[PDB]
This record gives sequence, structure tokens and C-alpha cells, in this order.
Amino acid sequence: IEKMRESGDIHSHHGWLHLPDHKAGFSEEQQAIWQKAEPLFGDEPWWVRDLAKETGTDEQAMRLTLRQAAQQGIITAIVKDRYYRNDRIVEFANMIRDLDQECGSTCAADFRDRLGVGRKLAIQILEYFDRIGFTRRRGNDHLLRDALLFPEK
RNA sequence: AAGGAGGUUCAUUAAUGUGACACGGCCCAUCGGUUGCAGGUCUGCACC
Repeated sequence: IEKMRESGDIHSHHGWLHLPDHKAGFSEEQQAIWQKAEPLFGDEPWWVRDLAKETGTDEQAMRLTLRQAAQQGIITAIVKDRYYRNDRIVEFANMIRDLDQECGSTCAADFRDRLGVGRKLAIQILEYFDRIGFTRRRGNDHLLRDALLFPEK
């Protein structure tokens, strides 16, 4: 198998060995749900079990098809079973943006005193960004070793 | 001194039960839940 890898007959990424031709594109069978799922997802994203209830599709089927949708880059789970759009992820970064500059610490209080975004939401946002590397957590505060949150000045 | 310790009434014969084994004793987390409302992380009040 290694011999073929080195020849270049099989190109693999993240330890998954797929033919170089594969694009992880998907099938229509998924898209047909994703069309009705699109406006829904847009105006406010919601949880898996609720999604399945809204489109009359099996919970496990629905979660897996949306995980593939998320592999495509359409929706992001901030926490397991909770999926959002992209345009609100960048907005989550807009609210984290004012913390290092206005406070110099990261705390919960500003969830209610800045936009109105709930504590549960903000904390799951933070753990999503901690796994990503946008922020890191140590004792009382979050560090910024590797992100683009930083403005030029 | 309702008294005081004597006697009359109570026992023919009647052996044996193959092997192993139960009952079950310990903290008492003092229901849970991909649910709400708060706080930088413990649970307190609603839901149920």
C-alpha cells in the first residue's frame, strides 16, 4: 500500500485514503433535503432533532446528511448537534473582537451587556473557538496566541 | 395467727426418617432530562 502511495496512485489527506479524483462532492439524495433546508437554515439555524422534526426525516439520517453539509462548509456545529450558518460565525468573532481592546480580559458579563446574545450561546461559541484555536482558556481568561481576531492597530 | 404439713389423686409398651442446598446484605447516588434562568463552573429555582 505504501508503494502505491509513493507512486502517487492514491493521494490521501487526514489519514483517509481516497482516490485523487474524489472531491467529496456528494449525491442529489442529500441536496434534495438541502434545498428546503436552505431558507430554513438561513433566517435562523436550529438543532438536529428539531430539523428532523421540521422536514419529516429520520434523526440519524438528518444528522449525518447535515454533517456532510458541514464537511462541505455550509454549516458549522459550535457544539455537538448544534449547527449554524457562516455569517453568524464571523459575527461571533465581531463580539469577541471588542474584549481584548475594551476589557483586556474575557468574561461572561458582556454577553448581556453588548449585543444580547445568551450565556449558553456565548460559552458554546467559546468552546468552538477554543478547539479551533481562535481563543484558548487558562484560569480566568482566554489567550490569543494564533488567531486573526487582532486588528491592525 | 384462717390457718399447719401430711396424705387421697396423675402416666403397659410406642423403633426409624438416604445425600447436598436456600432465605439476602451491603451508604443512603439522598429519581431523572441532548429542556429553561443565572452567574466563569456549583448546582439553586422552573419545567416536567
